[PDB]
Amino acid sequence: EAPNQALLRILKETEFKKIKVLGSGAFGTVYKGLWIPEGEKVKIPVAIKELREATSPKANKEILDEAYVMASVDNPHVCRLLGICLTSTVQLITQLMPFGCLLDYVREHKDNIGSQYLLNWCVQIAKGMNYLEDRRLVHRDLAARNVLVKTPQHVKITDFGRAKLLGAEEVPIKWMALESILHRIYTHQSDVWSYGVTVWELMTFGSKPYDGIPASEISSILEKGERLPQPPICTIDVYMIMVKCWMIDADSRPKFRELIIEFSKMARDPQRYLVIQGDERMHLPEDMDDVVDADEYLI
Ligand SMILES: *CCC(=O)Nc1ccc(CN(C(=O)Nc2c(Cl)c(OC)cc(OC)c2Cl)c2cc(Nc3ccc(N4CCN(C)CC4)cc3)ncn2)cc1
Repeated sequence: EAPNQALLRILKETEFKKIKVLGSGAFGTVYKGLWIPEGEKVKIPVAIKELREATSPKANKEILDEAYVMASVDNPHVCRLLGICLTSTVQLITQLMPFGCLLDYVREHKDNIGSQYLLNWCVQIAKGMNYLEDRRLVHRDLAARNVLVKTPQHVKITDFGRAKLLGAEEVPIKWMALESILHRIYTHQSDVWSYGVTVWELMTFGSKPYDGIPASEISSILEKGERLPQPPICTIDVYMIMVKCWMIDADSRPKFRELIIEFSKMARDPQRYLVIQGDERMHLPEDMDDVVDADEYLI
């Protein structure tokens, strides 16, 4: 019933300079790059995604209707759209997240990740999801891979390719609630499950969930009542929370609002809840003169 008032911005190819490739695909390629508004006299670090010059007519809509979604969100913990460019290929411009994949990050720095950092991440992702909740929105594919590191302190949620309005009608599996796997049913509560799994990924420094098992069986497994194991670093209090997420009755599952709160609690005495060897001996980090961050651009 509410009207989507989101502004969608068109940019000119001359306002942005592609610098280097971050990802490549049959679908297209994504560039680390910069964008300079014509008036603005500010440089903004962007990720530019450009569909391959050959364009699939079905394919093109595919990305627009993603940009439609991104455009509709404004949040600290949600990767916002900067704009799009109607070049012969259509180019999509979002905010650059320099450290990239959270999944990768924790794999690359498993030795260096503070207990506090993880708890911080957990919250932040909960703040993210509780926002998508508020905006009546269901991510439908939450995973460690789909969270992006702007800076170690800050992460933002991403890849709402599958996002749908709650109750709307129209496969990781491992991250997907049981309700979903049998019934293709999705809810915020369904997302809470995939949140649980996400936390597990982090608390195991980026380990594969259910490693070994073909995704086929999982459905049965969960009926039996089995879930993932408690990670080594995890106190029962943290694990206990993850488990709550994995209940079959989704009304028993916690609310992203609650999770924010509970991890926020634990955020304050990190070492009370995560045991990491040498916790307090760990720390994580051409002409960038006029450069500014997107989060700092709000016309
Ligand atoms: C670990 C899995 C992974 O790398 N996922 C992943 C990698 C790279 C990108 C590129 N980015 C991106 O696609 N953003 C983006 C865009 Cl452009 C659109 O347009 C539709 C939509 C959505 O959401 C659907 C998203 Cl997320 C991207 C990346 C970054 N930062 C970034 C920096 C570096 C790296 N990187 C990869 C790993 N090597 C080792 C180091 C460099 C990755 C990402 N910021 C903004 N967009 C997307 C997803």
